[PDB]
Amino acid sequence: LTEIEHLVQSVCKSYRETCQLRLEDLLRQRSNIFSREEVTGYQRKSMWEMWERCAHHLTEAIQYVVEFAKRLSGFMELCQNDQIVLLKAGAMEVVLVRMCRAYNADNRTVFFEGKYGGMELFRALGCSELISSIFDFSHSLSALHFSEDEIALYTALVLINAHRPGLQEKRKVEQLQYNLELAFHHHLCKTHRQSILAKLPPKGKLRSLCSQHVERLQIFQ
Ligand SMILES: CNC(=O)[C@@H]1CCCN1S(=O)(=O)c1ccc(Cl)c(COc2cccc3c(-n4ccnc4)cc(C(F)(F)F)nc23)c1Cl
Repeated sequence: LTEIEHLVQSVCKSYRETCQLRLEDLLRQRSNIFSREEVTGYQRKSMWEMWERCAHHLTEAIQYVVEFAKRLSGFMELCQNDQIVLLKAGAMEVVLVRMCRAYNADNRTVFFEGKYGGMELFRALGCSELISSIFDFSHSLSALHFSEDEIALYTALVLINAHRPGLQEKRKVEQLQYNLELAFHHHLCKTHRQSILAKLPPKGKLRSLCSQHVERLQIFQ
């Protein structure tokens, strides 16, 4: 009881403290859309330049997720090895989930460098299939109309995953995961939102999208 509802409020607080982007700013900026000439500007950048600027933005978003982990009940009590394994496996997946907040399903645009643009803005990356899959993924997640509280609890579980290969204190991650699931399940049951569980994307889907070009990021500043 009591303890579960306390865990729920602690995870929702850690999340709100560690957002890269205030929801109210993303929503207010939805009318601020890149011009054709601004899009053409992005489409003529070199593949290298466009990967450099996307790598920089991904790194910045990852730092806010590392701060989420630091503030998450139980995380900083796991062994250093397991903290590193969970972040390395989970941090980019949490960025991908956080990005459905910055996605406008009404015109299929995403917040990027101060305005909203469609997937054709990212043409110079030369990975149009991946961009289209990230847009498709965000479209599907946007459709759950997550509360900030639901996003907090869901992203806590994306991170605290006792099946990540290379964990050394597997039983201690399982104990923290189990408490987070009881927290998530209790919140959804109480709000009558338990139908969203069957709509959450498979873990293999988050993996493949978030890791398809990991080796490449190393060569960007
Ligand atoms: C919304 N505001 C922001 O500042 C966002 C939050 C997250 C990143 N920034 S953003 O710059 O504006 C930004 C906003 C929208 C878009 Cl669609 C991109 C582009 O996305 C990606 C492009 C290329 C590769 C991506 C990739 N990846 C890396 C290695 N293998 C896969 C993973 C991811 C993902 F994070 F997992 F989704 N996105 C990727 C960026 Cl960068």
